[PDB]
Amino acid sequence: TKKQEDQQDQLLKKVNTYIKDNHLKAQMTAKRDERGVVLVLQEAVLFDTGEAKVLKNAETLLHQIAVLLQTIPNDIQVEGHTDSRNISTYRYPSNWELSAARASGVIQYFTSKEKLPSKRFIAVGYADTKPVKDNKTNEHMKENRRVEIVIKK
Amino acid sequence: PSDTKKQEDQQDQLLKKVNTYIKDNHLKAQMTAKRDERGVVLVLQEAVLFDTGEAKVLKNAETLLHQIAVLLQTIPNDIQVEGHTDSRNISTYRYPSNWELSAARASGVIQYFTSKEKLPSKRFIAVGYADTKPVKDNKTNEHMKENRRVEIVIKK
Repeated sequence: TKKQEDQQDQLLKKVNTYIKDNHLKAQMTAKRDERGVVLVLQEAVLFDTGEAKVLKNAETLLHQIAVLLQTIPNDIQVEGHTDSRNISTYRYPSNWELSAARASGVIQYFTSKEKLPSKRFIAVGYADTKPVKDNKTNEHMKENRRVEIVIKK
Repeated sequence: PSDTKKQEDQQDQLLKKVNTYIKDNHLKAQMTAKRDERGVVLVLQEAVLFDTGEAKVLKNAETLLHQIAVLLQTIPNDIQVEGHTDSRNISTYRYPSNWELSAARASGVIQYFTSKEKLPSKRFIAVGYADTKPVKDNKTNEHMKENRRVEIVIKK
């Protein structure tokens, strides 16, 4: 356990150096928690509101993330999170479906376009069950709309 | 030493209760149960829940899902619903890939549980595995059929 704090710090340092070197600080942030090292991407850099298709302009960002993931062996868990708003549609009848569609759409890009191996990935949808703070203000809901790319321990 | 055995014995009792529930309610043709390192797992082949390539829960399945919700109501565990496909690459306009179909199927089950059966949202996690976790492999049509499934994981 004492040596796995060192390797988690090494990885977080490597990810933060990659973000610096590639000038990605406005598009993503990285952190460390019990899951491992986590890249957080706000909804606006990947999708339109209430949609789960990866925007053409997000492809460069996901490519740069793929380049990083290609150099490490860890399994990758992509989590989708929504705010608590009801923006239901025919394609996404609830936040469960929307959050799971966003996670799986990111993974579809990583595996089908960037050719990272499917076996490294798990798609996870949390709907609105894991807010950053809450959904009591517009700013709090906006930060709840995110994808988290978890570089698993 | 007795702690490993204690936890494993408790998991044995949980699986026994689930199997007895399946038996007593005459559900053997629709679902099976097993356990592994994740916990105790209910397995539902896709045809008891969905039509082919779709993630809309069938009206037929509402009775089965209600009986499962009654079971889930009696235990406190977190519930992880996993969607699985076989390895055959099919797309569609709404589900461009097995990743999206598998996650939409897990999501659709949870949405039924939380909207229609009123189980609390915070108990659930939706998981999509595409074809990465076969029951055994994809070497035969019958193995591919059993791979198209939803697993409801009663987490440890």
